[PDB]
Amino acid sequence: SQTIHQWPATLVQPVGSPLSLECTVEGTSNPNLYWYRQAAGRGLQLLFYSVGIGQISSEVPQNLSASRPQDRQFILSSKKLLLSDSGFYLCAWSETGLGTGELFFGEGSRLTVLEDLKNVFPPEVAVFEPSEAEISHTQKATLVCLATGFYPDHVELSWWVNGKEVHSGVCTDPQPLKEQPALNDSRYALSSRLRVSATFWQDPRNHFRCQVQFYGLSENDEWTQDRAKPVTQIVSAEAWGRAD
Amino acid sequence: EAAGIGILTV
Amino acid sequence: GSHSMRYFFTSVSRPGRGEPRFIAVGYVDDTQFVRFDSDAASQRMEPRAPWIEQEGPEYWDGETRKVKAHSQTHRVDLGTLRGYYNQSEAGSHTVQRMYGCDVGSDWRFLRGYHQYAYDGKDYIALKEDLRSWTAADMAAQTTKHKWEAAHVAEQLRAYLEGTCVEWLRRYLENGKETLQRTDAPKTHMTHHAVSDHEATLRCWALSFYPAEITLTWQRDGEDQTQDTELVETRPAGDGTFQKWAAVVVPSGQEQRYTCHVQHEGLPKPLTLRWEP
Amino acid sequence: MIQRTPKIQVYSRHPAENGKSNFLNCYVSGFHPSDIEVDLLKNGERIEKVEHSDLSFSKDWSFYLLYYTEFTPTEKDEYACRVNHVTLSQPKIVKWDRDM
Amino acid sequence: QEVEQNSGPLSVPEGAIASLNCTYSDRGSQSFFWYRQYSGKSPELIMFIYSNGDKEDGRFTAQLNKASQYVSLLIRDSQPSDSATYLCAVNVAGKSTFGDGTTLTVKPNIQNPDPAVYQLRDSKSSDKSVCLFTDFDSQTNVSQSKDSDVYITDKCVLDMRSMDFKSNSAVAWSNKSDFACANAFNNSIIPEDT
Repeated sequence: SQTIHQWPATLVQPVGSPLSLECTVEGTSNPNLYWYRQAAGRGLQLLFYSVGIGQISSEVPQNLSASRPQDRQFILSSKKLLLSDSGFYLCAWSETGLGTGELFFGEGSRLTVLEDLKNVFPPEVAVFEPSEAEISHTQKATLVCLATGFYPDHVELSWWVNGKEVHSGVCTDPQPLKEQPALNDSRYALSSRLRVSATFWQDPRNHFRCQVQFYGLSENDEWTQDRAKPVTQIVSAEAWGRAD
Repeated sequence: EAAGIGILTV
Repeated sequence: GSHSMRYFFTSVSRPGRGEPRFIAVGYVDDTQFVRFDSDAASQRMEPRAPWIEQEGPEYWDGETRKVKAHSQTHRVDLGTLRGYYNQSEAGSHTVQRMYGCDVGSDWRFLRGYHQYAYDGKDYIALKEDLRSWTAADMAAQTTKHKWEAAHVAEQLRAYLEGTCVEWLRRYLENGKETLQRTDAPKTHMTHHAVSDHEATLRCWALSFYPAEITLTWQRDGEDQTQDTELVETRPAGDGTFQKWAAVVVPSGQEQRYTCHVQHEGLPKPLTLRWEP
Repeated sequence: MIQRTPKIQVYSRHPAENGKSNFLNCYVSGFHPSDIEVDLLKNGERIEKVEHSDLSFSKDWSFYLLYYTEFTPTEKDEYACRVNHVTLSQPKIVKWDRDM
Repeated sequence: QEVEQNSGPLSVPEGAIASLNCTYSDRGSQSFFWYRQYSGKSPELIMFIYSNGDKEDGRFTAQLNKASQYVSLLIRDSQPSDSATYLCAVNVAGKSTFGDGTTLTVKPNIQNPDPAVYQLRDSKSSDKSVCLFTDFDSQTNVSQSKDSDVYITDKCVLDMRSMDFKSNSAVAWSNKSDFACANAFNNSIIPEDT
């Protein structure tokens, strides 16, 4: 954000990892700074608040610590995480004092604490190109992107055409689905549809690209499987236009 | 009950 | 009668040795019920009256947060103000804030107020009541424009006319055993001749609450007397207050002069004269 | 800026009884700035155990504190409050007087 | 318990007025808020309010009733992009305390539903296939499949499209033997070819 920035954005770590989140504010001074947390189901729980530099208050018994080494720099950290520590951590600031009280949040830091990294898998992506039925019935073409068999359950699907990202006419499922409802450590699938006009699709000069950003393991993160380390990566599938 | 609002810097 | 609750805040800079010292205190009528002091180990808003100790920790955690917040805004101000007044880093300066709300007998809202002062002088004050601000000088005018732009008056109004009054009622209700008490004054009178020829009568008033009281002198041919000496009302320490009026008169006649007392504790005005 | 010398009153809580317990109060008010040295005296000699109310102020922003100690009024003994403040050129002493 | 707000999900048809409520227990509270949170994003302030009465900004109206300890948000002429989770907040005790939030879904109004189930092939492989049920009306609601070995998704509405057209969609696929599309859960009259 212009006013406040937070990072990293997504974190997948093993139990026992040390944690570090950083928050930097800009556009004000001597701001009230807050670490909120949004756990199982929305609802922001306050974890720390700070009226000024070097002043930290913990609102609850906790496995985390915060610090404010500078006016507009705020940190949240853990020597070693517990499964309980998973959540969506939010940094926020409010005008010096007790004004209207409105808060300005950072983009947010999503943390997943896994018990066993063995279960982490990136997604496989496939783009399924439109059927000639809807094109000569609706006179509109729908490409369907499909990401599958990934775990944890967070990925960012986006469409690209001729190098530029496109929002135009897209619909990406709000949330993925378990492939094996039964299992607790099941892998997930998500779908997205980009819908263009018939004459836009049929032009073979247009380049379509489904791009899936997967957040996963860090490099240096301990790993022992035969397969390549399933780190944070982007997996994608392309397509081209067809006159016929 | 102290003021929870309307307290800004000069 | 009428009641009120006030909050007073004082911050004093100590350039070279620590952050500004901050002392906050709260009152209902003439009784203090809370305090906060940056130099205490506690770092919490503490209770200073029996009837307030009943409030749960959510209240204490809460008032503690707020007061820290006031404190922090004051630390910044001190800085800003050196700047507006082109003052050196060396000096010590004082910021003060006072706000509260009065109620009538009906326990309804009479008036609100919120004043601010720097180095002992009026800086800015919320009108009686309005959205309006009185600004002492070029510096205070800046603050005025800032606060108008941020609608600080509108926020304060919501508090003074809303929350402030309701929590005043809540406390008067809880601390009824103390705050609704009305202690009538005990009155004796002492005699001292000033090396003969003349003489003085001292009209004492002890053990009363609240502090507002009026004691006066008067004579045979006409009432009223401006040739009298009266000390400012003082606290006895036990929660009550003390005061007396003295008047100089001739050794002759003597009983000719009379002293009338007025206080809400007294149903009918007391009047005592001299007796051998 | 404004400085305000302090007003002083040195008095007993209850009407002084010779030999019985009581409190000696030294009420200082109307002063500004807040830093103020106050000592209660016994026979002109310092008294180590003295306490005081919280710093509060009045409509004119002037401060006031109540200094006190419990003392047993003896006969012919003199208690006084010693006060110093930037507004004073030297510490002002005020002798206590039963019924003053 | 301290700030109490009805969980979602509440449905409202596009164009209608959405109304959300929130109640707070602590009379200490001195200012009240509505934040909006889209899936994945952090919350974003729609409105705040600190005095009895109503406050309007665009299609949004806050209502505060300090007597009943009741805060409300109304959304005039609701749009699909208003679908989000709405967090009610109360500034009390020097911090902002939050309700668990209420989820809202604005169903789009499909002027003219042309429901049809087509199948698509993978660009890299003719073999791999998926079924796309689309252009159906919001009255229709897709349902999860049993003997789960044939994956089907919940509906998905096409954002800020253009052309004056907007449509619903749901995808189904499988890595099972016995290809083809044939689901007996909802809507008749749709035309699949071949």
